[PDB]
Amino acid sequence: PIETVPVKLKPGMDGPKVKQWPLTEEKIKALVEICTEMEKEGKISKIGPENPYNTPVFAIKKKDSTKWRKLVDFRELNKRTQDFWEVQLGIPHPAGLKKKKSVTVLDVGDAYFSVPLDEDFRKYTAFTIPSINNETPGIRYQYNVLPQGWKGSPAIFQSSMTKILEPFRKQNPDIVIYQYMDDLYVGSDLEIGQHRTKIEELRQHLLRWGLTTPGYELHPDKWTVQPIVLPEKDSWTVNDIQKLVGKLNWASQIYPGIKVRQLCKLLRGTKALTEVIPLTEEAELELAENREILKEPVHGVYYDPSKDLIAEIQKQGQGQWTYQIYQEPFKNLKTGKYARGAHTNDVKQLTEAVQKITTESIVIWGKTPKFKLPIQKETWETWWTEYWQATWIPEWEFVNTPPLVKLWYQ
Amino acid sequence: SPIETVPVKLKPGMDGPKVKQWPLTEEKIKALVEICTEMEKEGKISKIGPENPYNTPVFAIKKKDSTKWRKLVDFRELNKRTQDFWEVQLGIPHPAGLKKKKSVTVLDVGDAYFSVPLDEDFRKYTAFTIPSINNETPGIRYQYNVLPQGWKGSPAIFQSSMTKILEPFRKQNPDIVIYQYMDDLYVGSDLEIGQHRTKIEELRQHLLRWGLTTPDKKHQKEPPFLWMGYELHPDKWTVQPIVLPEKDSWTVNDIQKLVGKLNWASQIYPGIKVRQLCKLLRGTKALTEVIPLTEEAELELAENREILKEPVHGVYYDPSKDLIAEIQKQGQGQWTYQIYQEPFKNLKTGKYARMRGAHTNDVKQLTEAVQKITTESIVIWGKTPKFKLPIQKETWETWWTEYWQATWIPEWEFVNTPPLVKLWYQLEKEPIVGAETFYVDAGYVTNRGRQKVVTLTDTTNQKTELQAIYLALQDSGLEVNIVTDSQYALGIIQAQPDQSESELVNQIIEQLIKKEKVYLAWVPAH
Ligand SMILES: CC(=O)c1ccc(C)cc1N[C@H](C(N)=O)c1c(Cl)cccc1Cl
Repeated sequence: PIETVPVKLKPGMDGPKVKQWPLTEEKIKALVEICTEMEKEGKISKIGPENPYNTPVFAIKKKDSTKWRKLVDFRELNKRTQDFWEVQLGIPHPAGLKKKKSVTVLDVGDAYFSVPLDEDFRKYTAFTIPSINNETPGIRYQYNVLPQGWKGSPAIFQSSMTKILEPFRKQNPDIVIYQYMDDLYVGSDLEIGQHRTKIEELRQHLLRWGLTTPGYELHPDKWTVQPIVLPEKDSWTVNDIQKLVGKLNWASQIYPGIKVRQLCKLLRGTKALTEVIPLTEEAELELAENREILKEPVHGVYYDPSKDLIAEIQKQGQGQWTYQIYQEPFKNLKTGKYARGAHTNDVKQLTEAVQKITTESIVIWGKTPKFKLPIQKETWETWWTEYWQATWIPEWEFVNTPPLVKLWYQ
Repeated sequence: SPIETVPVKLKPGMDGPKVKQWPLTEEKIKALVEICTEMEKEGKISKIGPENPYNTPVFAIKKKDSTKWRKLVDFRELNKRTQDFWEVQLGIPHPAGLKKKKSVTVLDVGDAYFSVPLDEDFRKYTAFTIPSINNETPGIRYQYNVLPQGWKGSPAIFQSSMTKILEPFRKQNPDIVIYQYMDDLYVGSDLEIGQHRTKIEELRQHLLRWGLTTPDKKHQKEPPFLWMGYELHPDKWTVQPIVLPEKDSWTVNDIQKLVGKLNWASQIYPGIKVRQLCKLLRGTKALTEVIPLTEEAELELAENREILKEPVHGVYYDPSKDLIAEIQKQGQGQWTYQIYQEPFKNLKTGKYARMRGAHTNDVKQLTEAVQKITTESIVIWGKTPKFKLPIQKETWETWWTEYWQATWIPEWEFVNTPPLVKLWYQLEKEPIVGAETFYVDAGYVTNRGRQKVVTLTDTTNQKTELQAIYLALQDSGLEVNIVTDSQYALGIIQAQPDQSESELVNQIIEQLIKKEKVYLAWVPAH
C-alpha cells in the first residue's frame, strides 16, 4: 500500500505493558464484533505470544446512536512516543478560538485508517480483548494503520489534512479550525443558524476528499470564572463572623490586601456562638474593602506552556461541584461550577464534569489537564466508561478532599 | 506437527549462552547418547558443527519403573538471555463461573512440546555437548528443533499453537467445551455417554493428525477432579476437604496455617470465624511458641469444626438467570455475603473485613464491600449482581449527600435481616441556641465561665487536639457547641465514624451518641 513515515519511541524507552481492567460481558461482545470487522478490512492483525506489550481497550457508547465505539487508552504509549514536531507548521494554538461565539466539534478519527503505520512500530499497539473468568489469555491484536487516540496519529496525517482543508480555509477564512487528537474544532461568530450550515458544508466537503465525519456545539464567549463569594447577612452572629474570618484568612493567601483586624476585634472573648454582633464602623469598612478585592481574579497569573495544567474538583452536594485549573497552587487560571437538583448519580456527574473541563482546557490552551479526582479508584475504574463519550483520556489521580478547602469555594 | 513456528529473539544487548558442560561419568555419558541418538532420529534435535560458540549444560537422572535415565538441560542461562512473552495464561478461573456439563473427560497431552517446532533461526542458541569418554574422541554437538523443556518460551508457544489446532474442531463442534491447562485438557459436554465418548475419540484423532498423544478410556481420569485447591464434579464443585486436627499444644506456626485454611474454606462455607484464632497471634516471640487456647478461641475453633462437618458444595452458573448478592453484618467490621441465583443455592460465599482507613462507619464500609463484590462479579461472571442490603435507602442517601467523596452503588433492595446498618449520630448543621460553647486548646473555657486544664506528656500533637474535645464532651450537657482550631479533629468527627482503632476516638464516639445536639466548629489558630 502507500508509504509509511518511520516512527520511533523516545531513545531508551520500551513499549507499554499495561493491564486491562476487567470488562463486563456486553462490553467484550461489542468489541468482538467491532474488531472482527476491523480485522477483515485489515486495520488490525492477530498476534502471537511473542509480543509482550499491552494497552487497555474500552467500549463506550454514542449520543443519539445505537453504535458502540472502541476506545483505546494510549496514555502510556503517548508518553513514550518520540516528541512530535511537524516540518510544516508545528500546529500552534489559535488564541482566538476562545473568543468565538460558537465552536463545533467534529470527530475525524476515521481519517486515520487510510494511512499505514511504520512496520516496526505496530508491535507497540498490541491490545487484548479479555475473556471472562480468565478462560483464555484473551484475543490479541495490533494495528496496521494509524490508531485513533495515539499522538503520532494526527502528526503523521498532518499533511493530508491541510490538503483536504484548503478549499475551505480560503473559501471562507472567517472560520477558525483547530485540530486536537482525533477532534476538529470549527469556530466563528456567525449567527447560530448560518453557522450550523457552514459546518454541514465542511462535513460534505470532507467526505468527497478522503474521510467521513460525525457531537458538541459550545459557545466559549459566555464562559466565565466563579470568583470567591462572601455571605451577605442581615445580622451577624459570632459563628458567622468566625466562619468569615476563617474563609477571609485563607483568601489572603491569594490577595494580600485582605485585612481581618477589625473583624477579629469584634470577636475577642468567649462569647456565645449565637450572640448577634452588631457591626462596628471600622469592621463594616474592612468588609466592604475585602469584598472589593475579591471581585476579580488576582493579578498577574500566567499560563506557561512549559508547565502542566492541573484540575481539582470538589463535591459540593445536591448535584453540584466546583473546580479550579492551575499550574501553581493559588495561581488559578480558571475556576468554575458544575450542576446537573441532585439525582442521576455521583460518578455520572463527575464524568460529565471531567469531559467538560477537558474540552475547555483544549479550546483555551490546546492541552488536556491532569485531574485530581475525589473518588476511590475501584469505583471510578468500574463506572467511568458507562458514561464516557469523548475520544481522548486525560490523566487522573485519586485524592481526599479536605472539608475546609471544600467549603472555601462555596 | 506440521505447524507454523513462532519467531523468537534474545533480549537486546546480549549474546547466547557459552556455558561449560560438567564432566560426565562415562555411564551417564552412555545414557545421554541413547537418548540423543533416538532423538536425532525423531528430528527433535540435530548434530551441528564447531565454532558455533553456544552451549548449555546437560546431565542425567532416572525415577520410576526403569533402568534408563531422564535427560535434563539447564536453561536458566538461555532463559536469562531470552525475550519475554505474553503471560502464559494469567488469571485462574473460579469454579463458580462454569456452567454444568453432563459428561467430562480430561485428556493428558504428552511430550507435546516435542511435537511443536522451534523457530529455525533460534535453535542455534539451544546447542549443547555430549562428551564421549575416550581421550582424543568426539564430544558430540547438538541443537534443538522442537520446543525444549524448561525453556522460557515453551509454555507459551505450545499453548498458542494448541489453541490454533483445536480451532476448526471447536468450530465444527460448538456443543463441547475444551479448557487447556498446562498439559491437561478438560473436555466436557451435555451429550449422552455413548455420544460423549465418541467425540472424545474424534478429538484424539484430530490431535494425532498433528502427532499429539493422548490416553484412551482405561487410562483416562474420571471426576471428581482436584484442581487448584478445588474439587470438581460435572454438576457441583467444592473446596478440597479441610482437616481440623485435634491437639492441645498449638504453636504460632500451627495457628497461622490454620487461619490460612479457614480463610480458604470461607469461599463456600458460610459462617467461618477466625477473629479469636487471630488474636492468639498478638505479641508472639517465635514460630515454635505454643499458645494456650483462650476460652473464646476454643468456642470458635469448635463451631468451626461443626460447620466443616457438614459438606457443602457450590452449584455452577446458569447464564439464563439473575445473580443475587446478599450481605450481613457478622460482628464489628465483619461482613459476610453469599452469591446465588436460586434462593439458598450458592455459587459462592465470602467475608469482608477491610479496614480502609483508621476510622469508618458501617455505611462507608458496606459501600466498600459492595465494590469488592462487584469487581469480583464482573471477573467471574461478566456481570454485576443485584444486591440485597440491610440498610434503608434513606440512611444510605442521607450519608452520601453529606460525604465529600463521590460514590455510587448498583441496584439494591432493602433486606430486613438485622442487625440493620444505621447512623448512630448526626452533628448539627447550625449552632445551638443556648447550649454552652466550649473553646478548646489540653484545656478549655466556656462562655459560662467554666474552665479546665490538663497536662499529658505521653502524647502526639494530634492526640491532644482530640483529648481536649473529649473533655469538652465529657463535661457538657446534652446539647453542646464546640469550637476548635484543629483541622485534624474536625476531619475525623466530621466524617462521623462509629468505630476506630483509636481508644480516644471510641470514647468520643460514645459521648457523641449520648448527646442530644452537638455542633462542632473550627477557627484559625493564633
Ligand atoms: C474455564 C473452564 O471451563 C475450566 C477450568 C478449569 C477446569 C479444571 C475445568 C474447566 N472446564 C471443564 C470442561 N472443559 O468441561 C468443566 C466444566 Cl466447563 C464444567 C464443570 C466441570 C469441569 Cl471440569
